[PDB]
Amino acid sequence: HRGLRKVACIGAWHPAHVMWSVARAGQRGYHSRTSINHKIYRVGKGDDEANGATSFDRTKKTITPMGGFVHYGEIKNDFIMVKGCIPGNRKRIVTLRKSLYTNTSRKALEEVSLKWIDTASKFGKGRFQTPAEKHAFMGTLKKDL
Amino acid sequence: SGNGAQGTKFRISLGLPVGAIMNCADNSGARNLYIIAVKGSGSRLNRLPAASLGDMVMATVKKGKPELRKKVMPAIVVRQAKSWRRRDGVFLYFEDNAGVIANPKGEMKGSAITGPVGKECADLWPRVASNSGVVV
Amino acid sequence: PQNDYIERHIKQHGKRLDHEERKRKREARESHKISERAQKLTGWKGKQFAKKRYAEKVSMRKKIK
Amino acid sequence: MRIYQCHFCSSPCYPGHGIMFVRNDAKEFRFCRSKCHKAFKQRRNPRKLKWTKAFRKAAGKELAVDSTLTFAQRRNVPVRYNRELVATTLKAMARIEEIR
Amino acid sequence: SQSRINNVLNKIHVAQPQARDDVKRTPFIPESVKNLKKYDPEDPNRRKLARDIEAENGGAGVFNVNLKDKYLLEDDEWKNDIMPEILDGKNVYDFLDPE
Amino acid sequence: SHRKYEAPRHGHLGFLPRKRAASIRARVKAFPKDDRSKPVALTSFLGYKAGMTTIVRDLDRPGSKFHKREVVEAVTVVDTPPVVVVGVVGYVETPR
Amino acid sequence: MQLSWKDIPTVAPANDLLDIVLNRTQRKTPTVIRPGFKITRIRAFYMRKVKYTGEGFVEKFEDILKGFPNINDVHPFHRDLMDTLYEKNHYKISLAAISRAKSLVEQVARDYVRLLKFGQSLFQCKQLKRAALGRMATIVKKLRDPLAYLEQVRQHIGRLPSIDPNTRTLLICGYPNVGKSSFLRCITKSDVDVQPYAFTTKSLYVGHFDYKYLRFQAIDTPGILDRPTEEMNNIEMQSIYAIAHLRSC
Amino acid sequence: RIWNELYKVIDSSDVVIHVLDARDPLGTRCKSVEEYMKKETPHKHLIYVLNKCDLVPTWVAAAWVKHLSKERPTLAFHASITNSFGKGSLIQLLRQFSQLHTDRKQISVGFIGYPNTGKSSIINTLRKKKVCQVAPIPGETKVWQYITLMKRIFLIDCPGIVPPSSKDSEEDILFRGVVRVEHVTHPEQYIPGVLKRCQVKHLERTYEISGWKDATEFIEILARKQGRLLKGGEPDESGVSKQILNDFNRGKIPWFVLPPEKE
Amino acid sequence: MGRYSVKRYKTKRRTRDLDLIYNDLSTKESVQKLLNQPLDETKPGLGQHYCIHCAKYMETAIALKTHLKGKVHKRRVKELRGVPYTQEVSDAAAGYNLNKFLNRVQEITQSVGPEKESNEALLKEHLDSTL
Amino acid sequence: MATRTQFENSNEIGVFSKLTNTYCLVAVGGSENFYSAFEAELGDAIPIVHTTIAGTRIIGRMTAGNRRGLLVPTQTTDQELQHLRNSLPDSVKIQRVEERLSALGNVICCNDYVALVHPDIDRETEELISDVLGVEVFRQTISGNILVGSYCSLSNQGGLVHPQTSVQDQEELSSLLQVPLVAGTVNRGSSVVGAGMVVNDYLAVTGLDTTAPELSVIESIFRLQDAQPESISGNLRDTLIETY
RNA sequence: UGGAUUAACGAGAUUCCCACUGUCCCUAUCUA
Ligand SMILES: Nc1nc2c(ncn2[C@@H]2O[C@H](COP(=O)(O)OP(=O)(O)OP(=O)(O)O)[C@@H](O)[C@H]2O)c(=O)[nH]1
Ligand SMILES: Nc1nc2c(ncn2[C@@H]2O[C@H](COP(=O)(O)OP(=O)(O)OP(=O)(O)O)[C@@H](O)[C@H]2O)c(=O)[nH]1
Ligand SMILES: [Mg+2]
Ligand SMILES: [Mg+2]
Ligand SMILES: [Zn+2]
Ligand SMILES: [Zn+2]
Repeated sequence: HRGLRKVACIGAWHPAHVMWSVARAGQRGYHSRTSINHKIYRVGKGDDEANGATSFDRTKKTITPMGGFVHYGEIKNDFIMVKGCIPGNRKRIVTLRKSLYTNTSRKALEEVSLKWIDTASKFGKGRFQTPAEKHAFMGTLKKDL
Repeated sequence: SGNGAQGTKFRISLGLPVGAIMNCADNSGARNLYIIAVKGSGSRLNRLPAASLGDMVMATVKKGKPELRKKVMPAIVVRQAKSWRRRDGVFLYFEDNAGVIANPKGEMKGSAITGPVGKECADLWPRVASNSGVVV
Repeated sequence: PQNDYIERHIKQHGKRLDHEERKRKREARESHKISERAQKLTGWKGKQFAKKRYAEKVSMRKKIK
Repeated sequence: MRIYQCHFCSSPCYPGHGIMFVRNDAKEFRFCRSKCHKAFKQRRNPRKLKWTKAFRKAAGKELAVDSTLTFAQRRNVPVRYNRELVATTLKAMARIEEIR
Repeated sequence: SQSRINNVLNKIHVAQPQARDDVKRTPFIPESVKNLKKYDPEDPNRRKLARDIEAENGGAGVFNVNLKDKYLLEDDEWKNDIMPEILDGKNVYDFLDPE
Repeated sequence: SHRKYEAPRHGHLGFLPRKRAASIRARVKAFPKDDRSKPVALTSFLGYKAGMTTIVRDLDRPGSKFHKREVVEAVTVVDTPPVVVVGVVGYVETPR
Repeated sequence: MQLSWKDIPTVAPANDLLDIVLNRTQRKTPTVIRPGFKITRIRAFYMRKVKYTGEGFVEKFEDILKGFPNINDVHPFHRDLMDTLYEKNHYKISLAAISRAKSLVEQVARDYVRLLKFGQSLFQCKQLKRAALGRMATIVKKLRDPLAYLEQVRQHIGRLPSIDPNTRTLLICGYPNVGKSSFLRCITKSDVDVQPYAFTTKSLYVGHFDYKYLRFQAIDTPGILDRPTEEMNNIEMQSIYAIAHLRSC
Repeated sequence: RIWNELYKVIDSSDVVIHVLDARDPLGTRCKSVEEYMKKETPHKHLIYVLNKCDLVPTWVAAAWVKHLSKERPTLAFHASITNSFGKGSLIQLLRQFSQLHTDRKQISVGFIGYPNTGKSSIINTLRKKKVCQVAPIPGETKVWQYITLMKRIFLIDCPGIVPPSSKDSEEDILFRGVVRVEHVTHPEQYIPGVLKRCQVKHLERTYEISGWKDATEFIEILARKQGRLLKGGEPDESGVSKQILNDFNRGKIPWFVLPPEKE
Repeated sequence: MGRYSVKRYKTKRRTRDLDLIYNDLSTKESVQKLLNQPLDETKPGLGQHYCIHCAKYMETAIALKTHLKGKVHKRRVKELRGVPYTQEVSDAAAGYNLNKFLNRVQEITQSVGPEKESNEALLKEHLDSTL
Repeated sequence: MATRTQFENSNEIGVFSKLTNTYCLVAVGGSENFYSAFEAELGDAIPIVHTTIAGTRIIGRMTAGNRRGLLVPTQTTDQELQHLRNSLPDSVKIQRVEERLSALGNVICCNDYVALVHPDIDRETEELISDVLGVEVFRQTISGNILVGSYCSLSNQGGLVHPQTSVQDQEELSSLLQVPLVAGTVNRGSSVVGAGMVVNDYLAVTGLDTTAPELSVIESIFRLQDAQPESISGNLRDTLIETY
């Protein structure tokens, strides 16, 4: 009766009030968070060709995935590669502050040495990292002859 | 956890809640199993305890050797049939859920396990890595 | 350890180098710690303490008589 | 770091893409994506689906038995990491791609 | 007991069979172990014994061991190099082979 | 009457009120404190969040299960062109 | 159990047992009831008090019963050992006293609760509560001597060693001051007295030693004087029962 | 809840009738209640009625009484609403017992025993109408009740009791009908028990059954003959086991056990 | 995604991956072994009367007698016709281990397939002789 | 030279180590205590290799090899294949296998002259083992127990089988092997014998709680300590029949 | 001791097994 996606007993007899901790409905999202201790994997130069290449991949490719990021253009300037997620959606301005103390966790002292940077398409289930690869795999098409 | 599980076990998906009926994998004679509690579970209001691959549960033979019933024995899952994520990224999964019977320290009841066995489970328990023939 | 092992130990090695000046001072200070526990120790630990000390003083008066 | 060919799509599947199913016969079927995973599940024929290399390479489309296509055997004798050998390999691999 | 003697006859009676052919079989002892002098826990002139390395570097859960640095190539200089492992596609190792 | 079965509270009360932020540029509220003998150095930097991709890195994490093994995991890409200085501002400490 | 029982909790003396169990029923039960509540609620309050106190005593006792090594019908060597040690008679009769007391307090609770379900006022039920609890209290206050005995038997038998009756043994015996313990200390890793006086030990001391990769236990005994088997000691009858039951060199 | 009504009828009864069943008196006595009765109220004398006698031939119908009458009345009597042999030994014994208390103005007497032994049936045969329900279901009557007959001998019955011992049985607990066979999830794991209890002749004569061994083969035989097959083709083992145990209880399979014989 | 495909081809409702089937059909001893199959009691027909091309236990002699003469079993008979799509098909259709592909298809086209077809013939004759 | 030790805190040395007369493979878990105990007596004579098979620590029961060469399972990656390759010298013909069953260490117990094999090994492998390992193969089963790898240790001196090996089957196996056999038992009564110890022509490493009786019997059959050549197995008959 | 123990049918009352499932673990998404 009268709703199921709610809370049944929002209060005891006494008090005759709803307490500030009963968790009612209202605006979700658009808050202002602060995650800490995100590791910086790669500081990508902006003039450089072959960013998305490592000491293993050694195939010349830039970090923009095929057809650019989604709802965002392509990468051209200097960038930061952070392990994990980060609050806020794409296109949004983020601030990066530095650590407020001296972290004593070996995850703060270790050296990262990447092996391969996925650059497939994010717009649909892509499978080739470069358009050169796509072409080599599919072979010629009706149009190019 | 459980005793005899060598090393720490990371988290993989939880495919077998309590009430599941998996298979018996070894040649101990048990034909299938029933899960009645999973050892090392958490504690959360309403959360059904659930078992993963490599976990040690408390099973009962629902049908099997006529001379094995009415008791509850420690079992160890070796297949899962719920896509868990290997670390070198690939979500793999198996064909059915199956486990083997072991005495609480971790030692096999039977003698040889038939069918592929999870690499994670075999790594965790060193007495499956000895009585198994097909490690995934 | 088979039998009276701590006693064999005490006779062979001894006690802490200061187990005597700690016991002595503990004793001399118990006289102070009795009144502290009587002016603190609210709420039924104070009742148990008072009844116990009454028992003790009664027994000592019995004994000296 | 061992790029695999989808068992159905024959595409490449890079580390972190697709699903793998392990049969009780211990054969690991890798899949490029869910399209091919679900078609496998429904038991269709990758040699009768028109869009897949199994059908093409042996249905009259792009050639198969080629002198370029004999350098990609799975090596099971791993010798020695010679640096000049790696150098010649790196040249020859791009040479092969262009010729084929 | 007269049911345990026969039971332990298994481990008692162990066969020295007849070699069942003309071929020979010998223990292969390497020359490399002969000159090898046994190890001492006390004497200061004991081997370096990489436990000493991980202890003095060091830490039983912190020593980042060099899993390279002991393997046998032509020149050591490129023992601390990298295998490419991939190219524009088609993982390198599958094309790698002599000639 | 008391509660029969116990369960932790639903939600976190440190993050309240759950209301829209005051701006899109969320503000920094605390800065790495100081040291007047280090060389001058910025403590913050603002950029733009652009997508998220995947990575495989070899792990040198001694005493871990994935020591000397590869590991795949996600990364975010933030798009940070050079930032350019246009002003300075000085703050004095008052008993307020 | 067997082989150096050290798993027996602790026998708090009767005043301490009273304290422990009564304070516990005071702390781990609600203690505010008002004359105004429903007579059902009052009856329930005091019922719970009585039943809980009963359970607490009963577990305190059931622990001792299930703990002690049960002198008779264990193994003749140990049976006669705790005979010569802790007086078989007193042992059995004390533990029996404890079992009787356990039954008594179960009965006290199970009568007074059947009563309380007929109380008609806070005062009637409060009087029943005090009555049942006071009866349990005297029942336990009787147990002064058994518990004072059991504390020392526990702190003794815990220390008491563990010689398997059947593994390869080696008994060492003779007169005081001869060299029993000299031989033991000189043959196997132990700590047994060597000082130049008669009864340099007073109980059975053990020491293992290996031979043909196998385990052999050696047992030094205090010894025997002349003592024409009429007058002896708990010192001597230990060696007696040892040389009797244990079958080795 | 049950032992309450039990002592209610023990106390409101002027005498007690401890109904046994003919097929297993030594297992459905398990007294530990007569010890209490004799000592707390000695003036009630614990008549015995060995009900369902016909399932025990006249031979054992004599053997099982001959060595128990040396304790109590022990009138073995199979009950039936038209042909109840054994009633003409007790309908007048209890009545003379009623006359004995001629300064009571009445008498009230009560039935005790295991469930599914026949107490409601005995009321109904001594009254001649179903004033209480008869039911093969073990726990049919769940509350005591007074019943008027002869306007002097009031009758009462109580639900069945089981002296709570954690010993000596689970299988014979299931073999006495005290728990319904729809409340056990393992019904085929006791068919070996029935096949070790009862012998093979009447097993063969009942259904009849295929020539067989091996209670598991016995159950598959039962089911393939009865058409109790599920979705291909493994048949309804739970269902056939439940039927075999309903047979066992209701007495559609002969069974008994033998005491020291005729001396 | 809707209900038919999922509540039919679920991981609890699998068939037996006809590469295994074709393997089991190639070799005569496997044919005879899976054809005799000492009596078990769970499988619906109880062992006998079982189609080796499909993987199903027909209940009775008459049931299999009709099953063989149908469009389902004929569909699978034609499904099992050529090279059964090993993983090497999918890995050589991308220019990899093409030599292993060629050796395998050569064996099937020259050495194994003849015996396979001969054995399905003999098995048909045996099914008749029994039926 | 019967040098008991312990992987991190496990007695199953055979599932975390692989030992032979020319090299050793040890897992890379945790710390250099296990490997240091190995290098204590193995020293610098034979190459040791910190390694990993298919990204696990259980290597002794996934690989299988003798001094002629090594044989690694399918799911080993090419990177660690290359690591092993560089680590060992040229003689050890490392080679992958394509197989139905990965745990080769449990289905082939082998030494430098002959290798018993689980019954359902394939023919390609049945001849591939001859190709590289340099032996002759016989499909067998150690007293019913399939998986001959973890239920019969072996060296060039003698073999140790799990205690339930019947006498006649033991005679058949000893005829197959032309070398002695003893129905052994390790680690306070662990039937799995090959998976609780690793042994070769100059050494055997077994668990810690492997008691002195069992240590002594295997020492007598493997002729490690100087010198116990298989007659001391009959010398110590004054103990092994009393202990049972 | 001259009035007594049952197929079929059932929106009759209760208990159970198989199939099956978002009832639940533990929720998620779409349409009007
Ligand atoms: N010089 C010498 N003295 C010995 C020898 N054996 C025994 N003794 C003497 O015996 C003494 C040993 O005393 P214990 O071993 O304690 O004899 P005990 O007093 O009967 O020992 P307990 O029965 O355990 O109380 C030594 O101090 C020696 O004086 C021996 O071989 N050489
Ligand atoms: N063959 C035979 N069956 C009887 C006899 N007496 C009773 N029965 C049957 O057994 C069942 C026993 O149920 P009840 O009549 O209620 O007797 P009960 O043992 O007291 O059972 P409850 O009253 O439910 O506790 C009855 O339904 C009858 O169907 C008898 O004397 N012979
Ligand atoms: Mg002395
Ligand atoms: Mg009844
Ligand atoms: Zn497609
Ligand atoms: Zn068919």
